[PDB]
Amino acid sequence: SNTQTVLPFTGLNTPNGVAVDSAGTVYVTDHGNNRVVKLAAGSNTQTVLPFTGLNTPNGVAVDSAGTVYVTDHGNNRVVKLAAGSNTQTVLPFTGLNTPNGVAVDSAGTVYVTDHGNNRVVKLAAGSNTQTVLPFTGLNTPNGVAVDSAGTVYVTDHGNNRVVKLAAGSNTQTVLPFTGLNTPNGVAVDSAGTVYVTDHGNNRVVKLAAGSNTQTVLPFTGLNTPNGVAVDSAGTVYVTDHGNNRVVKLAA
Repeated sequence: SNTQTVLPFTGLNTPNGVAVDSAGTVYVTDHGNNRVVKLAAGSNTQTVLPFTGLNTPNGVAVDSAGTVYVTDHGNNRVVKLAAGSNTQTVLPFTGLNTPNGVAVDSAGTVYVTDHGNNRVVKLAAGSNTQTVLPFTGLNTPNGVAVDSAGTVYVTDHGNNRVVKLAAGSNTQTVLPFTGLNTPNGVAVDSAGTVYVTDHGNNRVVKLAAGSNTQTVLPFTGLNTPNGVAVDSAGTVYVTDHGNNRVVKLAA
């Protein structure tokens, strides 16, 4: 598709994170308003998720069960809410210093970029022991994504790069994006195509697996974009932070 749709969310203020579930429902961390909102596919009316005492959300992810995970700056913690539930659960991460990005894989393992500690941590479902991934030389990582193989992608914000940690061999590689300026969001689709919001350049770029070609997506008039997500149909969602809105572009 060649033209973006502005989603009918209302009253957004500096939205900074977006996730999309299998049903096409779109979840957004409305940072400026300290809440998480959601919009069902085809709906004109959002609802606000009942996270209690949420203070300044940084990122959001949703699993196959519709369970929503949100990183909280003010409370320095990660919380989740099962679909249809009223009562959040605080995930037992420890020693966080501003969780930022969050992703969840098919096994329901939760991955969080621990912004102030320059590290990425993961918690398997039902575990109390978190694991620090063998990333090296991260500087204020924010976005994180995980593909079907369990490869982990991190926007290394302080180093203007996006890094990849290959499952098993733990070999870390810098993805060959160019011209990035403070990337924040990262997403990866079923095909292994990596999408990054190039915040400092007001653009969203994608890189096919093992390619030396980056493609600028034809979004228009973005300002300080940050969160990005891709659904099963390759539709790309972007939180256009500076314009208080969310936009999408079908494939």
